[PDB]
Parts: sequence; structure tokens; C-alpha cells
Amino acid sequence: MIQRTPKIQVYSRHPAENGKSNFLNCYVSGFHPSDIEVDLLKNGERIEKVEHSDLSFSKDWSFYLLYYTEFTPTEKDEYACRVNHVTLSQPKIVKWDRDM
Amino acid sequence: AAGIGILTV
Amino acid sequence: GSHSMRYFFTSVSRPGRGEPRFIAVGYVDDTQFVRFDSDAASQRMEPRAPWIEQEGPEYWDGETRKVKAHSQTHRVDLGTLRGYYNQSEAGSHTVQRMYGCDVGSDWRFLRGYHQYAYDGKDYIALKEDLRSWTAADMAAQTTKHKWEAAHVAEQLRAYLEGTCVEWLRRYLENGKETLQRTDAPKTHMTHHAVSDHEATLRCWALSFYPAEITLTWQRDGEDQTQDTELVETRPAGDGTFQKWAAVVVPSGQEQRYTCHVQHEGLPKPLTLRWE
Repeated sequence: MIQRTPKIQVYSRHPAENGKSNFLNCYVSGFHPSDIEVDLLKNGERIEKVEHSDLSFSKDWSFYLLYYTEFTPTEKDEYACRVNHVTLSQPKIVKWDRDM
Repeated sequence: AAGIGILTV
Repeated sequence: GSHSMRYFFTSVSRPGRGEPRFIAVGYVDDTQFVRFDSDAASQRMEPRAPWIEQEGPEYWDGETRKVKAHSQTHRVDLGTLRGYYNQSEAGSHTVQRMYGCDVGSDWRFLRGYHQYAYDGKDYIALKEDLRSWTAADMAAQTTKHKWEAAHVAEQLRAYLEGTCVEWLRRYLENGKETLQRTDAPKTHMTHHAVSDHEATLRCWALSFYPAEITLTWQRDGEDQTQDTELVETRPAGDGTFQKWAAVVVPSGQEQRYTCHVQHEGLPKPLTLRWE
């Protein structure tokens, strides 16, 4: 079968400012088949209050999904998205980098 | 509003 | 000023783990307005945009019936395609269907589409005339024969050129504050050294709607497409979109590079410079 690797992006909804509530997004796109595991992490621990969008797909049939949670950025706390999919030999962790 | 008359392959 | 309505349906077999997962979603342009998930409690088509919430009981009953009918058809399709491709009972397979219509700035019909995929690949699609089919392999030719004998294209065409456009116009009117808006991108470029001889220049567009946008880098006006990392346009989560494009450049050469942004909310395409 066709398999296509998720392209993973971790980012905030608004420009991030320490102490100011915001939303943390993990957008996964371009994948096939549709079974995928996505967690948002705070200092390496899974955030349990995460919501996700309804499964849809692009013109080339590949899937996309948005996972998201409300968060308040600080100097010290590290955020990441952890994704597993059949195309990945181990889960891929992408760290949130606010200075992009 | 979605379609009707969609058939199996 | 141009718009589209599209419905997307996905069914995934899960042998021994229940009946197929079925998910359906509908969009006007880049805004989702409805969904159905077979694994959800409600077993109803559900609103996902505030302006569709005003539709009455008849609408939601009607859309629920249709979407359940789509689900049942795809359940049958999964067993049928297994037979067409001589595949075993044990593996998981995926069918996807998408259809919809496009209208121009004047809200008159441009084109419609109705396309189907099995396991990530084109299977069968209505051609642009909405009277004939493109079948992508021999199993799909079987499907074409049955669909031609059953006059499927005729009823799809009546929907795509009539009903589809009529509902799209109704949604566009009802949802006008959301759907008829254009938010121009807020642009900037960032610069970060990656060593003492190289720097990443990343051109950003933020807070824009609709999703369609072009971001490009030039060096002395020459396009740098092979050298540009361009990410997929991504949802901010609030109804607007983000995108960036980056190049890694020798330090000292920044002023040779310009970023170019095109979007329907911009009165003029933008050029951002480092001087």
C-alpha cells in the first residue's frame, strides 16, 4: 500500500508572550493511511485536555488533523508534539520553538 | 447539503 | 471573490475491531460547517460553524439520513473492492470520496467534481463535462460499467449544477460575516544565524483568510524555489491561517534576498526586503 509520512508542525495560535494564555497547536498533514497517534507534551508529559479536529483530506487524498490545547507559555516550560504513524520507525518528537 | 443517489462501486 | 462547497467522506475497515470507521465533513471554502463520525455517541450530522446552527429540524434529519446512507454504501464498497482486488480479510483498507462545486465571484457555476479513491490512489472520478468517468485501473472500469448502466452521472450532474450551487449560495449569504471576509496576511521576516557564516531567513504570513497564498524567495530577483523550505499552510485554530518559507543564506548576502507574498486580501502583492 501507499504510505505517506505526516509532516508535523508545532506552533502557537498567537505570538507567544510569557504569562499570557494562548493555544498550542500540532498540525499533522500529508499522511496516509489515517491511523495516527498525536500527543502534545509539557516537559515531556502528555497533556490530557487536548482536542482535535475532524479528519479530512487534501486534493491528493492525504490526511490532515489539528490537535490543540490552551496553554500559558513560561520561560522554563518546554512543549512538544509526539507523533507515531506506520511510516515512522519510532515516535517523532518535534519541540515547540517560539523563536522561528 | 450533501448529495443523494450515491451508488456502491 | 470565488467560492466552493466540498463534502469529504472517509471509511476505514478494521477487521475484527468492529464495522468500518466512517467520517464525513463538509466545508464552504476553508471553513468546516458540518461533521459526522460513526464512532460518536450522537449518530447525527452535527454543526461545526455558527451560521449553520440556524437550519431547522428538517435539515438536520435530512442530512443525517443522507450521511448514514453514504456510510452504508462505503461499507458495502469496502467488501466489493476487496473482491475486485483479490485482497484478504485481514488487512485494513481505506475508501475516500469527495464532491462539490465551485462558483466564481458572481456566484455562478464554474465546475463540479465527484472523485473516489481506494487506499490513497485515484479509483474513479466524474470528468469535467459531468457526463462521463475517468477510471484509473481495471477494477475501476468494472465500476464505470455499472455506473454507466445505472445512469449515475445524470443524477450527480443535477446535484452539482443545481442543488449544490443553490445551497452554496444560501450558506454564503447566511454565513456572510465569516465566509465573505478576506483577512490579508500580516507579514514579517526573521533572521537567525545558524553559524558564523550562514543565516536562516524565514518569511512569515500570519492571520490570513482564505487559505490560498503564495510565498516565494528571490535572490537578485531570480526565484529560489529549489532552495526554499515551504511548509504546508496551517490552521491557527481561530478561522485564520499561517505559512512560512525559509532559505539558508551566506551571512552578508541578506540584502540580495526578498520575500514575495500574494493573497486576495492584499491590494498589491508585497515585497519584503532586508534593506
